[PDB]
Amino acid sequence: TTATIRTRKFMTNRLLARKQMVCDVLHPGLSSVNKTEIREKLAAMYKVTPDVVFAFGFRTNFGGGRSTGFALIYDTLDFAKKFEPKYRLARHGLFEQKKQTRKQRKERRNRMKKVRGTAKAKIGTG
Amino acid sequence: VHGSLARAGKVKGQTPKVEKQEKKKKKTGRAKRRIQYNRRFVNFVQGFGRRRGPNANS
Amino acid sequence: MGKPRGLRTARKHVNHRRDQRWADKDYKKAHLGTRWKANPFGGASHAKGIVLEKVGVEAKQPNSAIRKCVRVQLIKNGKKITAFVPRDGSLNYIEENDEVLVAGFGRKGHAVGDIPGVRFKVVKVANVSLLALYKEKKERPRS
Amino acid sequence: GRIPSVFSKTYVTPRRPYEKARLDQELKIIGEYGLRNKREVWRVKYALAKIRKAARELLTLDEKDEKRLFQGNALLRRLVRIGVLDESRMKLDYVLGLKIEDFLERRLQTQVFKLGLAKSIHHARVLIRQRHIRVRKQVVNIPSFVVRLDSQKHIDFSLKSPFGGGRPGRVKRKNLKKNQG
Amino acid sequence: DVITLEKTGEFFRLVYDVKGRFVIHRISAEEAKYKLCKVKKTQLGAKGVPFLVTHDGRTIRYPDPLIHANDSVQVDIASGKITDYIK
RNA sequence: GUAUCUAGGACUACCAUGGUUGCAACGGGUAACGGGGAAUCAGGGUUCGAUUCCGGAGAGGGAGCCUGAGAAACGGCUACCACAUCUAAGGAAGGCAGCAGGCGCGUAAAUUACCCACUCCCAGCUCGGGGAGGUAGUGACGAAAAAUAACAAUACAGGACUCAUAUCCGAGGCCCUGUAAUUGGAAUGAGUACACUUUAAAUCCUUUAACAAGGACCAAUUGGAGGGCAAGUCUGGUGCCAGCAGCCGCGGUAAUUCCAGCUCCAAUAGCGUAUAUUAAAGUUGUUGCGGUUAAAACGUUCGUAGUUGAACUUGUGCUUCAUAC
Repeated sequence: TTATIRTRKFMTNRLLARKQMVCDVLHPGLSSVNKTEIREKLAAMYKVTPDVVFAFGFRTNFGGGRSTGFALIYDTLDFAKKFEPKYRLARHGLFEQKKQTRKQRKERRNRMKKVRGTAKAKIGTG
Repeated sequence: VHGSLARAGKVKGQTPKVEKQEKKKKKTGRAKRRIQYNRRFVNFVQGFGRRRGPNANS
Repeated sequence: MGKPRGLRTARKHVNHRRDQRWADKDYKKAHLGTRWKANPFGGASHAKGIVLEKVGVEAKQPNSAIRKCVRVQLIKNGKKITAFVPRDGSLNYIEENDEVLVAGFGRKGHAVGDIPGVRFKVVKVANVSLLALYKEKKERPRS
Repeated sequence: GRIPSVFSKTYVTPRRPYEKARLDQELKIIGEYGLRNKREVWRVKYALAKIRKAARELLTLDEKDEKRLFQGNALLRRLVRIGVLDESRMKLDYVLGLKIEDFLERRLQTQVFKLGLAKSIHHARVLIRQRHIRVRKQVVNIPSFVVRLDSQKHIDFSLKSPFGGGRPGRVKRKNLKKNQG
Repeated sequence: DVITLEKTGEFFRLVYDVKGRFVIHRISAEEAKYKLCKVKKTQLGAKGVPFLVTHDGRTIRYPDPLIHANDSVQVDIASGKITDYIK
């Protein structure tokens, strides 16, 4: 139903090479709308093409067809890949990183302590 | 003093425990309490017959 | 009439106040910590006790009734209490050597009404409550 | 932790409970204003006790004492926002004279009544509760609102639920589907 | 204290709101060169013999001899020099 | 003088005879850490505080010590005493009043979950570690907001209005309020459930398709009905028995108190009850009690502490100016 995302609260912040935004999203007689579609629409407003339009905010408000969000739009992909905060890249993931799930590693690290120095020895035990 | 306890729950066993019958599930709060204010106030425009009774049989 | 109503008499009121509050019955109980010392509850709201015996307590005049109390020994103190079994039939629900909750009768100690020396209530047998059991809403756990 | 929970019991049930005259007034107040049970009445009655008490404290102070001026005028404005207060009342002196009823009226449980899509106090209430009222753009579960003036005009049918005409019945769809077989 | 966010250039001094809060206060890039330092203490003995210490813990050696405790000094910042004092 | 980071009887020699006390010292008790605070109020108070902060203290009880800017450390060491552990029997190693968990104690209090993403800390650090903290799970201490139905109409009901007739009395009939399981389509999702949103990743909320209302469904309670205290001089059973009753009292055969039913009341997502506290309680009296007889003048006086204490001692005015009438 035409949507029309028009975005409040602009900040030109060149210290993280990013226009950091609030997104006010209309879909006023339906609701919702996928982040991927939000990037696509927003991309062709600032000319920065969609896989940089890093938008994490969001609450579908009260009873209809508004979501107030935040978008972050990063000038170069190179700067995007540097400030990251890593997990944000991974959601839209060309970046997929390693579940541990962490308490397995802790048990191994405790085993590593016990025996004098070596430490490669008990990588192998682990 | 030491009368006994021999007679314990003779009445609970000799009362036939009259059927639970019902007569209508009375509604939830908003509905029911408004249902009662017909009973108390409007129905109950009260004839001035020197007081009456919610709990009068005959 | 009495009170030292002078400008710098100031100590004397406190001293005399403490001399007068000595007689204050509620403050005696509080300061002397009588709950913990003498009263079978250690100011503790409830006590679990073990049922010794069922007692057929004959009422004070002008009431001739057998009013059905229970001897209870608290787990903390081994202290012997007589507690009343309130609401209907109830000794049949008590059963000797069951674990029973002893609660008081809301009377700042003082024996009930016409019921000799029964400062206490029973609220539960075998962790269910008496109250539930009479109405029939609940059924007694086995043993 | 942090420090969280600042409580305040909104929530005093009356000093003597079983006084006939009082009972009838509460009972009537539930009829005229279809509040579930008397605790909903006691929320407002206790709300009044806070408001009346706050007023009285500030009245004893002399106007132009700053402390009276800042707080008194502000509380007054807030009650004017709620629609409780008419300009002739906008002095703390008239705030003493305040009744239970004024507060209850501002609930939407009494406002959809006025504005014919309920035609009754009773019908207005239930609709809000299950989630049928919009305050402008927003579908609002909570019947107890005590609605501020300028949102009174924005009281409407929710737009994608089936009056505002999407989904019809779903009774209509059931009944349409019966004749379809 | 002058906080300079060189890219893009805002130039700040941290100064106080009447509400006893810090403010975001944008200063000229030439105002950003200096700062005003209230002097805590002037003592004699450490190199090369008198020294002045500011409330921002900066010790400025050989102070003008008329600078007495609770005075302010303009500090050049690029070099740690006193280049004004208000009695 | 010595010690120490420092004054210092902290310690030691010598030398004096002091220091503390009815303004309650010294001692004993304390569910006694302290404060910031909390509860309850007409105010005044009374009570509370173990706990979300701040400071201090301790880490089984005690003592001693190294390192290091800093620990007389315990998720450091060394020792003893008490506890607990393994062992191939020679020995060695330990501190859940840390997080979970278990046992025991008791009236009494949760998961052997996940994460450093947030919050921030530490480290050599952009990066690691973090039961610090966040997250979920449990949670009617407690607080906060209410889904559980609504409208015509039909069946008869009331109260105005009219036609009447005017004790009586019938017919039309309305904003309504209803006692009906009669009807009829409507309303809105709590729940459920794609999807999206949430989130570190899930959860619930906030969103929303597909679903869900004739209650027997989306199906509310807990105490009471003689009085206090609000509501049965009801009906069956019981008959001073059983049992009820915070109190006064009920029950000895119209039981309006019992045990049910039915009817109803009062407070309903809460209510009952216990314990402690506070109001009431003026029954603690500083505010603000009583003392002839109700509970109350010491037998009486001297009398010290305590306590209290008369008048008189920069002060009135006169004039004028400004400034209210």
